[PDB]
Amino acid sequence: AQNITARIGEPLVLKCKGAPKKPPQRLEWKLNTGRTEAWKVLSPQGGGPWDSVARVLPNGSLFLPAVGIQDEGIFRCQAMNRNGKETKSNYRVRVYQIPGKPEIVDSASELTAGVPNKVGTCVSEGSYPAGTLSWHLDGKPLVPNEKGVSVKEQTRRHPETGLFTLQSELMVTPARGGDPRPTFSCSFSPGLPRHRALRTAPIQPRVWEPV
Amino acid sequence: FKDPNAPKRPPSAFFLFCSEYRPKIKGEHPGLSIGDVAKKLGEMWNNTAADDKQPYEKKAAKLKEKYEKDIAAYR
Repeated sequence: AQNITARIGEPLVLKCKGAPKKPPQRLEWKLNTGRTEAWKVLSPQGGGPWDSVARVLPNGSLFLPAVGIQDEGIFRCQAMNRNGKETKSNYRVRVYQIPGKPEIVDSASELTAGVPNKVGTCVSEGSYPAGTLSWHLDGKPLVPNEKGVSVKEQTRRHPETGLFTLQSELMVTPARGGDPRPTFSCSFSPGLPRHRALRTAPIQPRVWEPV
Repeated sequence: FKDPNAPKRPPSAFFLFCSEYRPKIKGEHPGLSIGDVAKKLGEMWNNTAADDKQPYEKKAAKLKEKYEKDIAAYR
């Protein structure tokens, strides 16, 4: 159907007269939500004298699953059922079902401030495309304009399990102050509706004693 | 079904919808019905857990039939 990775086969273009629901689509009830070429009563169902392609039906059991680009959307709805109007849709889905279990990657914690940062680990997925970062490590407020705190991008990346995205708090003014307490804020969404994710740490340049 | 180097009318049985529920004329079992293969077309997904256990639809006949795949297989 229209926003799900699921079922199958009823013909629309939006809210004008002659528009049943579940994608796709196969004749003239025109354009721009869905997967096949044409835009109305749909089956590659298969069986009978067109078991090559289909079984098309008048009682209304005629079958193909899901969504796309070009089939039941934005039309001035004179594409003969009868009627009649300028109406609109567009829909493309991604996967979600019964959820579960945790997802783990990206964890490394302590290098306080001042140098290239190394691994900074906070999580999500889901955008077009994912996101950004900042320069942190771990704690209370930072110190300004010292020797450069730096990028996230040696952290243990994985884009679409839901387990690394942005951490945006601004040590654009970098630090040599002391304890593990410059910048820290990262905390965002889990992974996936069959098994989800969980969250991790800021991004790490070392402080030292060559005393 | 044919023409001198030129299409078949491609062979496939579609009558046998039930592929793992019907077929037990094989082992312990001298009897399962000829009707059990054609009018019960929901079979394989009704062996799973509670996630997506519904469908089974498409098939492939012979007689003229497959004008979309392999009538080219002699054309």
